[PDB]
Amino acid sequence: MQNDEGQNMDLYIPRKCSATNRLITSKDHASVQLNVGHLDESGVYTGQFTTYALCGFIRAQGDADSAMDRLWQKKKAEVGQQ
Amino acid sequence: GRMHSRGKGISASALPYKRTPPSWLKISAPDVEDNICKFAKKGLTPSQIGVILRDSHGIAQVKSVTGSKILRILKAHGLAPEIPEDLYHLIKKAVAIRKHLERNRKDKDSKFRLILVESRIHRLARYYKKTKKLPPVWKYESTTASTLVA
Amino acid sequence: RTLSTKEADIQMMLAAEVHLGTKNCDFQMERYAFKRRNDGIYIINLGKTWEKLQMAARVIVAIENPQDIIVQSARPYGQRAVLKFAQYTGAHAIAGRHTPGTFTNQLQTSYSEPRLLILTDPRTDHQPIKEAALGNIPTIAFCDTDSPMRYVDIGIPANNKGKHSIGVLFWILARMVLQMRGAINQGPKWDVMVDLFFYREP
Amino acid sequence: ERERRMDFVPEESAIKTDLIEVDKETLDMLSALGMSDLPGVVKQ
Amino acid sequence: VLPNDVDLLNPPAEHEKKKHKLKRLVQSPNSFFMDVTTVFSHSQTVVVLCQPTGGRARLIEGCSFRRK
Amino acid sequence: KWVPVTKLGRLVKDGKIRSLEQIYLHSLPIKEFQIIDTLIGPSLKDEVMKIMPVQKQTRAGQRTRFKAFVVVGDGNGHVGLGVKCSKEVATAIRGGIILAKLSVIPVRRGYWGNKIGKPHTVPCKVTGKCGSVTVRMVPAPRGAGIVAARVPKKVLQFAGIEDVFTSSRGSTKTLGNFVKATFDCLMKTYGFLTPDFWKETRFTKSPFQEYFDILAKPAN
Amino acid sequence: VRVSVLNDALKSMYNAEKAGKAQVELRPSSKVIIKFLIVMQKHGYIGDFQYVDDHRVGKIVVELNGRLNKCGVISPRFDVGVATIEGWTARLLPSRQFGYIVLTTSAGIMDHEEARRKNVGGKVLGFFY
Amino acid sequence: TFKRRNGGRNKHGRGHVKFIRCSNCGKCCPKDKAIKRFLVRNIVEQAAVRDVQEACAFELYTLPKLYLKMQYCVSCAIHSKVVRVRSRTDRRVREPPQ
RNA sequence: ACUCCGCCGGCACCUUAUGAGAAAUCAAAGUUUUUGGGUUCCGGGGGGAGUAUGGUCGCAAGGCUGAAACUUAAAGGAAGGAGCG
Ligand SMILES: [K+]
Ligand SMILES: [K+]
Ligand SMILES: [K+]
Ligand SMILES: [K+]
Ligand SMILES: [Mg+2]
Ligand SMILES: [Mg+2]
Ligand SMILES: [Mg+2]
Ligand SMILES: [Mg+2]
Ligand SMILES: [Mg+2]
Ligand SMILES: [Mg+2]
Ligand SMILES: [Mg+2]
Ligand SMILES: [Mg+2]
Ligand SMILES: [Mg+2]
Ligand SMILES: [Zn+2]
Repeated sequence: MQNDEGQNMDLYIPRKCSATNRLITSKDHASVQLNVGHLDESGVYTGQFTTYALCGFIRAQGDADSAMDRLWQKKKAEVGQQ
Repeated sequence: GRMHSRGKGISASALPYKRTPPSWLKISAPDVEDNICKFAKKGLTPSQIGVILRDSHGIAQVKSVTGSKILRILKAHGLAPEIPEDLYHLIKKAVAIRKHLERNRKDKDSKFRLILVESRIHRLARYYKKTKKLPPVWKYESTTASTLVA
Repeated sequence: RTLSTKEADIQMMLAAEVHLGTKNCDFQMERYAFKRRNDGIYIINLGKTWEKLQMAARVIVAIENPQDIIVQSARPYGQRAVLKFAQYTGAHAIAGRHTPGTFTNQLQTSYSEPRLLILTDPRTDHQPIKEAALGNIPTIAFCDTDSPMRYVDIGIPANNKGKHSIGVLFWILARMVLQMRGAINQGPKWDVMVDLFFYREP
Repeated sequence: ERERRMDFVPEESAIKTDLIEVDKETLDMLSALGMSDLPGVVKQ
Repeated sequence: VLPNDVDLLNPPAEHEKKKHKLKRLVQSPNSFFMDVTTVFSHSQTVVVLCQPTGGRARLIEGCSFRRK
Repeated sequence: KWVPVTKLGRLVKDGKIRSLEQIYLHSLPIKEFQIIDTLIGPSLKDEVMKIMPVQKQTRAGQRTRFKAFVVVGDGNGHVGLGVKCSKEVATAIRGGIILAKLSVIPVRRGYWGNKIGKPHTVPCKVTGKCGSVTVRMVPAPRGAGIVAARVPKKVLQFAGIEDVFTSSRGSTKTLGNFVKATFDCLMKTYGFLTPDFWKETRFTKSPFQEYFDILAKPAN
Repeated sequence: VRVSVLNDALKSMYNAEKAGKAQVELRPSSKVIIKFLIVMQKHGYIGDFQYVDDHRVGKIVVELNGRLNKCGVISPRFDVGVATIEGWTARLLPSRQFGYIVLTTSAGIMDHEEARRKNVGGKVLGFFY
Repeated sequence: TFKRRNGGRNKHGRGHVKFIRCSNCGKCCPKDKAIKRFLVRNIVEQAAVRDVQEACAFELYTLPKLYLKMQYCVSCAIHSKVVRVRSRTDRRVREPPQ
């Protein structure tokens, strides 16, 4: 990754699945990146969102729905959303 | 699974996490050991002594009340049988099969099971000799086995 | 007394039998089922159904261009709701049969590259769900108790069979999307009538 | 022919908010949500 | 329940209830004692207060038993 | 000329996207070979690996088709493999070159020991399988060279690998599975989660979300 | 019969990790398993694990964090002097930059990098990376 | 190449099954492999019910039925068209036809 | 006796791949070049050949054990979407 001097030696840093922590390769066309919008006191989209990336492995297993539900039940409690 | 079959059963007792006696159990350790000696003198074995205590006296585990297993209590009073209970029952079964087999020469199923029972006797007898629970020269003899048991 | 936005929707969903599930429950849908009655029918937890509707709406409003959203239904009962859902939310409705190669064959006229995909039943819309997994297309789907969850990112636990259930679900979802845009006033009411989403037999 | 469906809207909605018939299991499902005081919900 | 929708250390008290006595996080017997003179729920002996069976001993309708 | 039919084709045609790594980051399919010619076009270099005739029995005789294996790569971490069957040798080669470009992958490179100079070998032990053929790649010290047969060696050179140890098991004489198995382990170089990838992911907007307005407007 | 409780523990974790589970139960427990986990925990390959007392052998629930590629035993437990550690790493580990071989030495259970620092040999238990 | 998961018969958890004799040719065949059909039809064919019913000597009488259980070997079942060769996909369908 | 929920054990079946495989196919034939839970038997191109010989068992039929000379370039296995092809 980093040379002995410090320069980066990677073409890019692949994303990691938000549920399984697996790397998402360039040909994983079953992987999806999702955005959940943030609301205000009134309940109107404010232009802010939280991003979630899922690998094809977990989506093929059918566990994406439950994984997304748990990841959102925790994140919303941290950013004030509810 | 089973030693001498393909059975894979798991049924067994499940001891509770509480090793102490219940608050409703009032009998003391000296009283329990008095009954254990009383039953042993009547011919009962350690297995069927604990069953009576559980079913008729509310003593789930003797070790919880007395701190020692039933066989250890009997040995301390010189009431432990010369041949261990489990080995005794295997010999009794082998005697029964042989007695049945003498009148039924064509019962090849029994002849097969007799081999399994006697091989089970020799594996257990070997263990008891190593732990010195049997006389060093003790040996199982089909001819004289029926005199030992029963 | 006044009913909150959630109690009103749940009251509306009860009247449409949105909570009545199938006699079989998929193992990945058990988390949404509440209880099974002696009849053998599963009862969907409408409290969680409303929460997933909100989560789905948050994903929809985050799409800058609504034309990138595609909502479709294979069964006739939902062919009317999807058309009305796309009318008010600005999405692109595809009622009827899905043409294979729509999301993969770049040379056919019907080729599309949606950013989001909405479906009425994973079991009947298996083709677009299967084909969306070749183009990094996330999918939202209304899932019954016996629905397969393969390649479904957000599954809304509801009864996607009855004509009233399908119409109400899209009516509520369309309202939530608009309310989150500020286009309409908050609350459980909407000037549009729900009956415009129900199936109109010949 | 859009009027055949669009303009066709009866004076009374097919979804009656009042007099909602529910089962014993459904009532217990609403109790868990704290919504056992809904007006329409009534046992069969 | 899915593996990730459950906590192995704090399972619901109803789930452990229906699990096999040996497969619970901590083994626990399903038997118990009761008054009527204590009697084991799965007694193998004839007390006629209880009749041994393949499982719990069949109690008599007449007398009333209190679990302890 | 080129009239893009995909969103990526338009952005690359417009110039918003200027690197393949921006596409790889979001795992987007590339369906137009003109995209590859616009980003790493001048640095690419194709090479026909083999021409393989295949035959189908028919009532009149045997229909012979030609199967061309083509490998492309800039020698700096990008390699592609394409196979096409066609009735003419020239037609198969031209289509195989197109397929090779469409499958170009990023190849991660690492250091055997000390991180001195540019990366020269694979970062970890990686294996690829196709049919019965398994190709293994072990990191090698600088100057060791590519210790591999001709088919893997050609692919590794186009990927920019300088020094690696290789071993094979199975029917390597099946060139199709040999080259594909080699290409299979090269794409796994970015799948293995090393400790240096443990840092939490910082997501960025996809090209379709960043340039929605440009994509919303029809192109004429 | 159960021959190597360590193999069952590491095999269970490896299968659970590949399936993307967050937790996994190991039964039976042993002080060798606990010390093997601690080596993995110190290098940030597992999260928090908890030992449950059941009055028989105990059980362990291990929290997984998705960083563990593979973990396995080496059976039989060959002797490894300090001079032969280099050969074992060249065989079992992905590269010369990450991955640990766990040894049981007279100084305790430790990874091969710590064994070189203390210049102590022993026997191979397993590996992980 | 293994053609069927059941090996062409219906035997699980047992060693030996006694054979039956084909109703057509008498070939020995294991009972679990033989094609069995239970035929129930009127003892009088439909082409003669009217004549026999007109000649009945009783005001009321139900014509009995003919119960016959037929057990065929594989060769006779195929030759007699009791069963037909099916495609690889259709071989797995075990439900009786319409 | 029947109905509903569940636990342990058994003969199986159905769907599916995140797995494996040359594939057929397999919920084990999976957890294998990211190769190591324990243990027994057993194979090393096709023939000659389960033959000759020696030994051993059997009343016999034969069983068990079991070669070489020589010969040969095959014998053999599976057979835009989908398949390693
Ligand atoms: K038992
Ligand atoms: K048959
Ligand atoms: K069962
Ligand atoms: K074609
Ligand atoms: Mg067992
Ligand atoms: Mg044995
Ligand atoms: Mg054949
Ligand atoms: Mg059986
Ligand atoms: Mg047989
Ligand atoms: Mg199957
Ligand atoms: Mg091996
Ligand atoms: Mg040979
Ligand atoms: Mg094609
Ligand atoms: Zn016949």
